[PDB]
Amino acid sequence: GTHSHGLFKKLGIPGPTPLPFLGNILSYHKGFCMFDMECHKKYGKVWGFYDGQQPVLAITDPDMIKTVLVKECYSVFTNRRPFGPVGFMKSAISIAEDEEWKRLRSLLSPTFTSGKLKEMVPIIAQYGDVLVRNLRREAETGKPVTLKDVFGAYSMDVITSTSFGVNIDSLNNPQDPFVENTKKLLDPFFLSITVFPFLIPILEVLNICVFPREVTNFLRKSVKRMKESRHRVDFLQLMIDSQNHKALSDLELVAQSIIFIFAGYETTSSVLSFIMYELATHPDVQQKLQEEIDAVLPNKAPPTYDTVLQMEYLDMVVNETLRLFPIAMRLERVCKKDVEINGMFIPKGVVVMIPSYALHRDPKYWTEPEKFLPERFSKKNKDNIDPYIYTPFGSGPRNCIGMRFALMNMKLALIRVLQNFSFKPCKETQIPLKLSLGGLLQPEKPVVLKVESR
Amino acid sequence: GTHSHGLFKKLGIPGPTPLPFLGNILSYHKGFCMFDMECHKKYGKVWGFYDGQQPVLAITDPDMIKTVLVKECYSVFTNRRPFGPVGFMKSAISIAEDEEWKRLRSLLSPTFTSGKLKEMVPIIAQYGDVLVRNLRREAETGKPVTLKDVFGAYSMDVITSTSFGVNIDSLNNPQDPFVENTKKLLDPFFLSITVFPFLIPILEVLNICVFPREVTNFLRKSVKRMKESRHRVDFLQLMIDSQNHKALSDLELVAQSIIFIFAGYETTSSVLSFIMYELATHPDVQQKLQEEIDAVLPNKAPPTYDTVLQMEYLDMVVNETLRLFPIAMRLERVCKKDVEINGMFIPKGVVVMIPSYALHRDPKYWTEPEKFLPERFSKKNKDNIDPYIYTPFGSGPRNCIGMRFALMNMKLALIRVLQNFSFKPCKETQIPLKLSLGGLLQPEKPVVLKVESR
Ligand code: HEM
Ligand code: HEM
Repeated sequence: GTHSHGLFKKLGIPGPTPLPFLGNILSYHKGFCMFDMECHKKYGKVWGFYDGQQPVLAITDPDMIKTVLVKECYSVFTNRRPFGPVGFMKSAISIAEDEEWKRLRSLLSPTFTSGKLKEMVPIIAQYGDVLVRNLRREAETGKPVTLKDVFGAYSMDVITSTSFGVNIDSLNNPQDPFVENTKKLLDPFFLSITVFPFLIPILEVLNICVFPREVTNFLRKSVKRMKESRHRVDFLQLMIDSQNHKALSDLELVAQSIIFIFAGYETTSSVLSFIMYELATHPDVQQKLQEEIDAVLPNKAPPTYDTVLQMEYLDMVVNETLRLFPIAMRLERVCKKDVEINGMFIPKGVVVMIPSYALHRDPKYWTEPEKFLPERFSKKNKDNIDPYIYTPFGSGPRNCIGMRFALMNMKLALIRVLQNFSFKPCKETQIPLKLSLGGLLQPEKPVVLKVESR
Repeated sequence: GTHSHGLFKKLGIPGPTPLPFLGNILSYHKGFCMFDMECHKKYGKVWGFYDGQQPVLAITDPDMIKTVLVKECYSVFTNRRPFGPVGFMKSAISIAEDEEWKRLRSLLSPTFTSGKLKEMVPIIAQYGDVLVRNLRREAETGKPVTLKDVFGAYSMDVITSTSFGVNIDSLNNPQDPFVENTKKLLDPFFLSITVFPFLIPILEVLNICVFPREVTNFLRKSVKRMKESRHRVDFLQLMIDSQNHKALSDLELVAQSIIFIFAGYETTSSVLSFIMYELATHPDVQQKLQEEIDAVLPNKAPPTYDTVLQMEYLDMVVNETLRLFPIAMRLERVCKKDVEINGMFIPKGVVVMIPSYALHRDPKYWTEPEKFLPERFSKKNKDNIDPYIYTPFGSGPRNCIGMRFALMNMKLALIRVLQNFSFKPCKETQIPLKLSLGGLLQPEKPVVLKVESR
């Protein structure tokens, strides 16, 4: 009942009063983010609450954040909170724990170097052209456009060709066998889990594998097919070459490819939607970005790896968007052993949590946090931003391994789209933007905007 | 179903074919010991089987046994198999794991030194006299005696005064408040657990604490009472003094005292019964032991610590009994990480098992294993006994911490009993002795013998 609910009272840590069995989960009615900001505003730098019986400790002090994410990663704060009915996804790098995660991180780290990324941009760029070609049609109809569907088809085009070498236009090919199987995904089951964490083992024995055994065996056979028939430059080849610590197994290969698919579709499509909202509701910013793009890329020259990393205002626009909308919302680590960090006893089993969304909007570090102002990230003001307040990709050894790939993928899309189109709010546009009430950082209403052709 | 049942086939390890869900548990119909001997006789030095979905690897090679118990204890084979609905018993030394066990083992190790044991023998000896005084009555009735009840009352007399300083004659005081609460214990639930290990978490959330919340709070209040009112020489005082790593908590104190109670009652009473059976069915041995006792202890002098450790034939009789009847039956360790030991890959999560009972009766190391022959442990033949075949108290850092205390407690009882009585088989005596068909090493029928007075 209230088994471990006396933990934060005994340590003298403040926080909302938990209910028996439920803990503080009813306080999620306003959203993960609004709960984090309220607890921040009403308790200060550190507070605690309970996801059911699971005690969660929020910290907002930069030095303590650095200690948890960097200084004591391998020793105390190595793993994230487990775990829904896992299946074979236990071998996924973002799921793996302790030395198995360390093994996977080192086997996959060379795959995300700038050298391998630079070799992926000619393929990624090919679907930027496909993107504008499908945008040209939906724009000439002369009526608002749902960016979630055009960026979604784009994001899937990129991940299918970067993960396996499958080159298909998703929007105009409604059902390639690969496209549909990848679209087979995916509340309130997620809150049932945190309040019934003891029922997770039962889902394993019931053969209730979270992923459909059809799509799972489809990818596992698609990969082993691909393995057989096989100078390719996709994530699969980069992982097959690393098989010739201890090399990756074939099932471990499927697990990582599944992760990248999940990693790319939700994030990049949603962040591209947030950027286009901000660009459309701040026309002066949209114009300055297009003027910069036309400068480095004359007469709509194709963007390359080197020309992308040269665009400073583009990087300022991406970073300021990722401040207002950090899609991960939270950072989490489990405390492996009793530790004292920066004058504070953290007992074993506690989940330490960094409220990224709340920190990106705290008036202590940001002037007028609610306004979209790219000038915060100019070279002049970039220096006074604490890299442990602003953590859109986490930090430390377990930060986002695909950060460079995601920034490069989104910028290549933004450049090609802004070279050809302008974006204005229409009447269906939700202004101001409201965030979804659920447990994901996405717009409450799908972003709809006017698209004109240059 | 057969989720992990393909493990030993993939590694080329032999063993009985498992059934879906059940594994090899139906093969326990003859007993843990008969299953171990059959698998030993039918597979050689190493085999495997499944307790439900849990793979168990048996090993019988002495070098491999030394590597698992001693050489790689801290690194690979530190913990035992978990765990029924545990409750606060997670802080018990025999339940604790990894560094928490190491902490408890070092805090409790000084309590079991020979110095502290030597200070406990005047108290232990007091109830040896109480033992014969209750044996004198049940013998003068002139009819067979159930040793389980006289050794049981003796064993409880010893553990109550050694763990807390409570000095009561249990047999003639049917219900002292302490005696009854300790007697509140304790199939087929145990086999349900191994075939439904995923239902163990549900027993925790249902507040189904394995131990009655009445006796649990009784001891916890009995100890905290004892703590308050308090030159005493019991296990509690030795643990209270150690509170003045990090010192033991009050609830940790209750957890260890509960363990010693469980450790002493079942074992010592049952081993004393086995010894008296063997003494009664081998009168020549019983006479030679009494002749030795009368030599070192003239005219029935009281046994002391130094006079006990001087008796060689007594130690030979105890050791030969513990060979035929090793009450722990098995030794078990969980493999923490992938390891290679003595030319063999042991994957993570496997339970490595030493079949002590089967090794103590293997014709490879023992001539005529089924016969009770104390001469195997004479100084002449003691040298050629491998300390990893004969493991009545385990071995390595996690062996029986109370071995010296148990040997001293049983010998003090044997000496005082043999100074006064002789033991012959009666008609109710089960000859030959049969072992219980369940999952405990105890006689199938209670041992009943004739008792005469010297
Ligand atoms: C806008 C896009 C993205 C954002 C904002 C983002 C952000 C994040 C964040 C905040 C974390 C947690 C880091 C931590 O806990 O400290 C993370 C982890 C991770 N991300 Fe991303 N991510 C993005 C896209 C991607 C992509 C495209 C990939 C791969 C193709 C990827 C792969 C991963 C992996 C594997 C991890 C876990 C690494 C580990 O546990 O060792 N992410 N990401
Ligand atoms: C005839 C009597 C006894 C026998 C044959 C016996 C045998 C054993 C065996 C075989 C083990 C397992 C060792 C291993 O896994 O390697 C063990 C463990 C243990 N025994 Fe005993 N035992 C006896 C009595 C006692 C008594 C009287 C106590 C305490 C008062 C005790 C306390 C313990 C503890 C605490 C452990 C676990 C130690 C740890 O996990 O670190 N035992 N015993």
